[PDB]
Amino acid sequence: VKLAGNSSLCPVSGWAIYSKDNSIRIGSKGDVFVIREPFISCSPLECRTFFLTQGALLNDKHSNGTIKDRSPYRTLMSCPIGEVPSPYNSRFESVAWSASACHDGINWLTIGISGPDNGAVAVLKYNGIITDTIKSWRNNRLRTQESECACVNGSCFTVMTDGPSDGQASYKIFRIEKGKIVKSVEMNAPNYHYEECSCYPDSSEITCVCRDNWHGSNRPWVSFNQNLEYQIGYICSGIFGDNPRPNDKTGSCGPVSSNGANGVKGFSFKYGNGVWIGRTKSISSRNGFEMIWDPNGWTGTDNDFSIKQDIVGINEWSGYSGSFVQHPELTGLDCIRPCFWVELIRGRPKENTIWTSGSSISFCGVNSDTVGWSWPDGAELPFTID
Amino acid sequence: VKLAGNSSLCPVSGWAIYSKDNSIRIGSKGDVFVIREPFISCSPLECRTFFLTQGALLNDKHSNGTIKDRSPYRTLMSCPIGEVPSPYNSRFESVAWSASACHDGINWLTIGISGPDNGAVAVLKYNGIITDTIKSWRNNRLRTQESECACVNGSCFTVMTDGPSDGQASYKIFRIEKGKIVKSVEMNAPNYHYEECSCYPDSSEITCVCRDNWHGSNRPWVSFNQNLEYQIGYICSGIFGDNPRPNDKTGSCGPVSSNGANGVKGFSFKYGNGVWIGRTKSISSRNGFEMIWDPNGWTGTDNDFSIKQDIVGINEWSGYSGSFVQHPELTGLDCIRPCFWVELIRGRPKENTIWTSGSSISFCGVNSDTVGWSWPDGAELPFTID
Amino acid sequence: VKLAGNSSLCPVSGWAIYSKDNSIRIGSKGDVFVIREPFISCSPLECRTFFLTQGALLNDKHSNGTIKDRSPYRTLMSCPIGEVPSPYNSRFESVAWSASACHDGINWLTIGISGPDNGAVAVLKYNGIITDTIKSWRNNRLRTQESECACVNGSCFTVMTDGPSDGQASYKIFRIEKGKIVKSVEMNAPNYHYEECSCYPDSSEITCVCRDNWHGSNRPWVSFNQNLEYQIGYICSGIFGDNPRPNDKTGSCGPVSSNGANGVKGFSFKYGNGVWIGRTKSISSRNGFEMIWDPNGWTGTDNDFSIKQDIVGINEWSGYSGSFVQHPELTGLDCIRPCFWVELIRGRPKENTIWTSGSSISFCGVNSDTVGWSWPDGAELPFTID
Amino acid sequence: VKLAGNSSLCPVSGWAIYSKDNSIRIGSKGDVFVIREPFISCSPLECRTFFLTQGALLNDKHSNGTIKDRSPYRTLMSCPIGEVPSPYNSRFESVAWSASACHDGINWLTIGISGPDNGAVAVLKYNGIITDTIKSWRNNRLRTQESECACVNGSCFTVMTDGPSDGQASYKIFRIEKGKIVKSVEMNAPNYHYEECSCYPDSSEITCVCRDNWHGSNRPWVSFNQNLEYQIGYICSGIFGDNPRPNDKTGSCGPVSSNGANGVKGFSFKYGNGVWIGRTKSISSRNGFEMIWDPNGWTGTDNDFSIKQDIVGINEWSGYSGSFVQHPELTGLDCIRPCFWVELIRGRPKENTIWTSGSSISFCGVNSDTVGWSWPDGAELPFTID
Ligand SMILES: CC(=O)N[C@H]1[C@H]([C@H](O)[C@H](O)CO)OC(C(=O)O)=C[C@@H]1NC(=N)N
Ligand SMILES: CC(=O)N[C@H]1[C@H]([C@H](O)[C@H](O)CO)OC(C(=O)O)=C[C@@H]1NC(=N)N
Ligand SMILES: CC(=O)N[C@H]1[C@H]([C@H](O)[C@H](O)CO)OC(C(=O)O)=C[C@@H]1NC(=N)N
Ligand SMILES: CC(=O)N[C@H]1[C@H]([C@H](O)[C@H](O)CO)OC(C(=O)O)=C[C@@H]1NC(=N)N
Ligand SMILES: *[C@@H]1O[C@H](CO)[C@@H](O)[C@H](O)[C@H]1NC(C)=O
Ligand SMILES: *[C@@H]1O[C@H](CO)[C@@H](O)[C@H](O)[C@H]1NC(C)=O
Ligand SMILES: *[C@@H]1O[C@H](CO)[C@@H](O)[C@H](O)[C@H]1NC(C)=O
Ligand SMILES: *[C@@H]1O[C@H](CO)[C@@H](O)[C@H](O)[C@H]1NC(C)=O
Ligand SMILES: *[C@@H]1O[C@H](CO)[C@@H](O)[C@H](O)[C@H]1NC(C)=O
Ligand SMILES: *[C@@H]1O[C@H](CO)[C@@H](O)[C@H](O)[C@H]1NC(C)=O
Ligand SMILES: *[C@@H]1O[C@H](CO)[C@@H](O)[C@H](O)[C@H]1NC(C)=O
Ligand SMILES: *[C@@H]1O[C@H](CO)[C@@H](O)[C@H](O)[C@H]1NC(C)=O
Ligand SMILES: *[C@H]1O[C@H](CO)[C@@H](O)[C@H](O)[C@H]1NC(C)=O
Ligand SMILES: *[C@H]1O[C@H](CO)[C@@H](O)[C@H](O)[C@H]1NC(C)=O
Ligand SMILES: *[C@H]1O[C@H](CO)[C@@H](O)[C@H](O)[C@H]1NC(C)=O
Ligand SMILES: *[C@H]1O[C@H](CO)[C@@H](O)[C@H](O)[C@H]1NC(C)=O
Ligand SMILES: [Ca+2]
Ligand SMILES: [Ca+2]
Ligand SMILES: [Ca+2]
Ligand SMILES: [Ca+2]
Repeated sequence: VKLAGNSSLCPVSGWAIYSKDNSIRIGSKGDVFVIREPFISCSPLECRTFFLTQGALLNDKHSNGTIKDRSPYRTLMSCPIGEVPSPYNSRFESVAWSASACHDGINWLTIGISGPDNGAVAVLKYNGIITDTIKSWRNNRLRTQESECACVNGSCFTVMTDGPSDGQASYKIFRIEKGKIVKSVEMNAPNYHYEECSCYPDSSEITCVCRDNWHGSNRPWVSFNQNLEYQIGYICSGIFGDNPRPNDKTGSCGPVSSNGANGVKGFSFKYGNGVWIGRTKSISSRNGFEMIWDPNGWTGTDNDFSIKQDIVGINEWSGYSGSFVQHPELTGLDCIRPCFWVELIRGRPKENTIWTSGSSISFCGVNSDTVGWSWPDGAELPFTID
Repeated sequence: VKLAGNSSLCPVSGWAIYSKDNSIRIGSKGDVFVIREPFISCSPLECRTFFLTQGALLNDKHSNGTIKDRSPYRTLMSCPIGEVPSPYNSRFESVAWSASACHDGINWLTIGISGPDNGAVAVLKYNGIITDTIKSWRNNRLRTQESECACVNGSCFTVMTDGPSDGQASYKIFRIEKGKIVKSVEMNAPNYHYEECSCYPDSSEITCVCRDNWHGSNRPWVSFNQNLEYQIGYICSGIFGDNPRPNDKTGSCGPVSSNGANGVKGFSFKYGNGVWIGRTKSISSRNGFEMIWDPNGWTGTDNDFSIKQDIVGINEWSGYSGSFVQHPELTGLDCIRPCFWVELIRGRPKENTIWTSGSSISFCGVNSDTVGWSWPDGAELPFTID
Repeated sequence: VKLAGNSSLCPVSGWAIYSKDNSIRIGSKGDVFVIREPFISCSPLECRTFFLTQGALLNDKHSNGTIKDRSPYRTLMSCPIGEVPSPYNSRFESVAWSASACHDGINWLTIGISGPDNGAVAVLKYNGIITDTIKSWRNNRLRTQESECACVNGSCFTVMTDGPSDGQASYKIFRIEKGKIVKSVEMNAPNYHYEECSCYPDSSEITCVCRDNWHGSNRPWVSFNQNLEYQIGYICSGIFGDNPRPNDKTGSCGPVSSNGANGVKGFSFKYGNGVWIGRTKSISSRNGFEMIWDPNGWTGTDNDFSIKQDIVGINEWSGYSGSFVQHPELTGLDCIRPCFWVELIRGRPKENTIWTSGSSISFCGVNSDTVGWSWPDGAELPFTID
Repeated sequence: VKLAGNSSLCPVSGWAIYSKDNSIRIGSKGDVFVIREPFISCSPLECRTFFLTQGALLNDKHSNGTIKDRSPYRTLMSCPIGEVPSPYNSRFESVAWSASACHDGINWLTIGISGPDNGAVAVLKYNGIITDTIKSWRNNRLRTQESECACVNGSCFTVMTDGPSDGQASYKIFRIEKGKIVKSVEMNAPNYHYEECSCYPDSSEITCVCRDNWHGSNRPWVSFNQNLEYQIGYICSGIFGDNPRPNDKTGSCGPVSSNGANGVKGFSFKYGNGVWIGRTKSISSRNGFEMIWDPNGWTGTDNDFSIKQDIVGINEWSGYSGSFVQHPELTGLDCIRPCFWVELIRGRPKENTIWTSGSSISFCGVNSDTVGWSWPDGAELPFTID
């Protein structure tokens, strides 16, 4: 049966640890894929870990130069949550160097972008069967969420970006039914920059928190209903969400130009005028991670918060993060549960190796007692292959 | 429920990438079978990758001399599409150095040919249970499709060849029900040569595009109905389909003797008087791959085409190719979807190794935007074992 | 359907061997997790082996320093009984350095304790979904059974400990329904010490046999009904159950202070005034294992027994042991079958390696002919990595 | 539904190849169990390969001294037919150095014998749950079929042996229902020797062809009905079935004392007064294998045959062989199909290695065209570990 998506988000006071795979530690001897850009998505029965492979195993010579973002060898694959991405336990999804996946209640939807940087094609699959296609319309690295898409009342929604990563680009919202695109709208967003959106369903509508790689150290957001009537803006909080970023001063409801160039994929959960910000602890590199509750952060511009929860220590490597949700028809709850994952990147450019990969931790939002701690990657680099 | 097979082929303007396994790259460290002659076939539930193993793993000493075509150690096995052929994730099918497989809607049919070159026996299995047998009738390397068989209204059809590979041989069409041969007809084809046919269902009838190893650089074809009433001929197009071949001149509706000796397994889709030819880019070796749409290529002899789509680059290794189809009762579409796979051969005779193996890419025919690119094997030879 | 848990324990005269995984022997070359604290639990369909990983494989550098009890890399995972804990065949359960699991008849309940030693959090999952949480209330290493919990008429029960391991601590019994804590009671037990309880259902009530790490070489027990009305005491037998321990003299119904400090996790089955004691053969280290039937051992203090069955030889390594049960709705029997497992620890501190791990054997209680023997670990240390 | 077992054996003129695993060749690099005594058994859904592990992998140090027959580390495990016995794809069955397994139509029955040579215990499991037990009654290596048991109308039947292997021993037939022994009869067989019986169902009755290790180069047989009313005798054929054996002279209906000491496990199918003998090609060692049809071999004593089919070449290693059957409710046929497997032993005592193991081939009896050939093991010894 289709996921309704009409209920609100569950009240959350803390984040309980859900999964840890230990990919790089196990990959030291085991047959584990060299991956990056992992994300979690749930069906009514199970939650799966999606990831973009480099078509190579850890501690093997083919992992050479895997800092490279896009190649013909990259494939989207999935394994059960908390397990290592192995050739022996992973399910093939698509050929992709950029990806998105979600379950509507009946079947899996996957989106796999492959091809040249000037003509990339998104291949849409519903239950493993190709159902539609989208070509790059700006001929400049067609790219998508790198996290799960959002589904409401039988439709699934995604955001795609085409154009430069250091200037004004083109941003489109898609409405997809049974793997077929039924509607799409280009966003009227001058001076905005949307990339790698973390989108979640809330009260029959979708909220995406994205990455401004152009000139924003705070995060851009986009909200829309099923007809794709959207709103745009930035998170106003003085507690900035991207990386790199400045120190916490007064925030802006437009793009914070200071330390605005570059970025990292992230997420945030809106609760009225308040926001749950997940961010790196460091302001200059991808190190550490923390959940922060700013009761006025979504619309207000000050740098105040009432809750901080440690996830990864200041001196430990982190990386990508993203939102996922668990629906009522999975949990039995009457609200939509917010969860998140964190990618822990190891290797290049920061470490003296020939390779780049990442493992994953995940947390779910509860309304009971929790604790801050550091759950780092734990691998001892360099490897035999280095 | 049985596959009907009464509908036409879906209109196709381009080919979207469906799967890539990265077998040789992963096999560098992982436990991956040394294979050749892979093919894809689909049930109403899933698509599987079939392959002929050499009974040995990559980067192991037992892969020595695996350029050899036929041995007692070769077995037909299958794994899910896009996954690596591993001993830990593959299903055993038959003991075979030549194979064919297809799903009638209810159960899998596999055909496995093993035995001596002068008395080979095809073992037919329906749902894993031996249901029939065929002995070599010319005592000269009984061989079959190396791709999937075609099924229409509860029957499945195959083509087998017995005799020389550089002269006139014997060619038989088989009709199989629930694993048992109910009818067979020898083809009256003097001056023709049929080997390794790629067969597909279309409007309650079967079209096979095969390999003329004798004296044909263009491809032979055979069409038949359920009663095995057949027609024979060659693809008339001036864009020649086999490898090795000449340059593109005026074609013939008989065998093109020029560069006619030897060959490679291939496929083609008939659309009225038009043909979708898949072929190597090189004319002298198994390198590159491209899809070409000749609107008049099936019956006309000129060398004109209106669409060319790149699949594998001119300098990159390719190999075998074959057709597969997805039926309406799998896709939900009202037509039969044409797809294809490409084997990418690495090692002997062209490379300085002790072994020979191949990985696989696959594409499905869509009527929306697509792109040409190169999706090569990607392995760095020689291996530690060499 | 829910497990009733109203029937008695089956009469047992001997213990038949149920499973042996050979983890360390296979882990010498294979990809097997470095584990400790394994336990078995059964659903109405299957029995599974639960275990706490160190997030590393055997014979790999990441197994360095795995004598360490608690880390952020430890995860609770399960595989089918008798199989090796491998990344390729194991199911992820929780992030935990202390664990408990049980099936109520409908779904799995897992309890995973992770976090700092002064703020640890137990994460409760029902069918893989977080359903509740418990924080450390003494801020001193919140710890649980390391064996399966007990379930009766739709509820599941566990025991947790918080405080010192060489003095008076705090002990709580929990009643859990569908993953949610519905009732909890702190035990009024001055001069008692409860740790790592082996709990089993018997006649709609629960009996736990635990570990007194403080000052007891005999084992403490706690019995309770569904409303958590409990009784406390020690096993009176002169045949002492813990390790280290003294020689067999007259026992006490209170804690036997002699050789009382430290300990090991164990189990015992009450049959009226009689007890089935499972214990190490050695009195100073974790070596050997034996089942002993003392017809008066539960309430009487003498050192007499009528049955002794050998399990592991005196010179062979053992370790943890625990109870598990098989219910009527699994076996078809009209009573609850008692079974047990034994962890066989190899490596540090007793062996010259960089690592510590354990394999597992298991036995079930039958009322027919059996035999004593030694089923040791069988691995030849040190390993290549040492 | 229960297997009826009332129908006759299918008429067989030849043997088509069913499976080949290539265990030792793949085990050279892959993680494959060191095994011996493999056998095949089928349920109404699938056929499985059962095998006795040594609790160690090939090309690992723990495979040292695996020529040893009985240890505490040996376990009975099963994997799907034609697949390699791997820790990642195998199901655990029992702890055993002697085994038997069969499916009654509803659930699997396994028999696992472990323990000391003077007190061994057979542990009976039905659907993975211990249901009964048998102790050694002669205190001299209690041993069983090493092949599948036979099932008729809801009961399953086995043969066990206790006593010396070079003199008169004790032989018992068991009738088992739902894992419980309901009847057993000791065979009145003075001057006979029964070991490692291959038993099959035929017309509501069971025929076992066994091994005379004492003084018989021809094979002993035992037939019985469901009430265990038995007949005993030897295969009269002048074509002797065991190994070692003499040359083919006139046979005896009693034990052929000439070259009678020692032996190997085998099988034979009775068809009236005729017999399908499977045997090694060599008369002094375990080399080669062949199927021979003697139309008068069961009751007549001459050395004539009308069909010989090659299976393994004279210079290639063989080993154990055994019968298996496929029932009507699996095949859809109205008769019981006879099949067989062959173990191909490699290593000690005949080869310069530290280990001993075996791979497996299997054939099923068809009434259509077949071929003789050699399907050897194919591994190149010694291994890196030697
Ligand atoms: C499609 C693509 O190449 N996306 C890039 C991403 C991107 O370049 C930035 O957002 C700027 O546009 O950068 C990063 C990154 O780690 O910052 C990795 C992503 N790699 C992959 N998704 N494979
Ligand atoms: C049955 C058999 O040996 N088929 C051969 C095939 C064949 O020799 C040619 O078509 C000429 O007859 O050649 C090739 C080839 O790569 O050209 C591989 C096939 N190998 C395997 N299918 N194993
Ligand atoms: C939670 C925790 O650290 N438990 C410890 C346990 C414990 O220290 C003693 O019972 C004393 O309190 O000791 C041992 C032990 O081998 O004795 C291992 C356990 N390790 C793990 N369960 N990981
Ligand atoms: C139970 C047992 O040890 N059975 C032995 C078997 C036996 O010794 C002979 O039949 C003589 O009694 O010999 C052989 C053999 O290869 O000849 C292997 C078997 N090994 C195993 N089944 N593990
Ligand atoms: C969710 O959908 C159901 C079924 O349509 C309906 O009962 C309910 O109103 C929706 N939830 C909310 C919170 O409106
Ligand atoms: C990686 O690639 C670089 C250059 O492409 C080369 O110099 C180096 O040797 C490679 N390293 C390995 C381990 O293959
Ligand atoms: C396919 O078979 C169905 C059922 O027999 C029938 O409705 C239809 O006519 C067939 N399709 C075509 C295109 O004729
Ligand atoms: C492969 O075989 C050839 C001859 O058969 C031999 O000379 C060579 O050493 C072998 N190579 C390996 C790696 O086993
Ligand atoms: C077990 O529960 C069933 C169903 O409620 C009941 O028949 C029975 O009384 C209980 N068993 C015992 C031993 O009381
Ligand atoms: C283990 O760690 C110690 C110190 O932490 C170090 O000296 C040693 O080299 C390590 N051993 C291995 C095999 O990594
Ligand atoms: C097999 O059993 C069925 C059902 O009892 C019966 O029809 C038949 O007589 C039996 N088969 C034979 C060959 O007697
Ligand atoms: C095997 O064992 C023997 C003696 O038990 C020993 O001499 C030899 O070194 C061992 N070999 C290996 C490879 O472990
Ligand atoms: C979509 O589903 C049903 C039927 O189309 C409709 O009643 C429901 O309100 C719609 N979902 C929404 C509005 O989210
Ligand atoms: C075969 O199936 C049915 C019943 O035999 C028949 O009606 C149908 O037309 C046949 N299939 C064809 C002609 O493709
Ligand atoms: C709990 O289950 C049912 C319904 O609540 C009740 O009848 C039964 O007696 C209770 N279980 C017990 C007392 O163990
Ligand atoms: C056993 O099964 C049924 C019911 O007990 C009986 O009718 C049948 O004849 C028996 N099976 C035999 C005789 O093989
Ligand atoms: Ca930015
Ligand atoms: Ca040719
Ligand atoms: Ca103690
Ligand atoms: Ca003999």
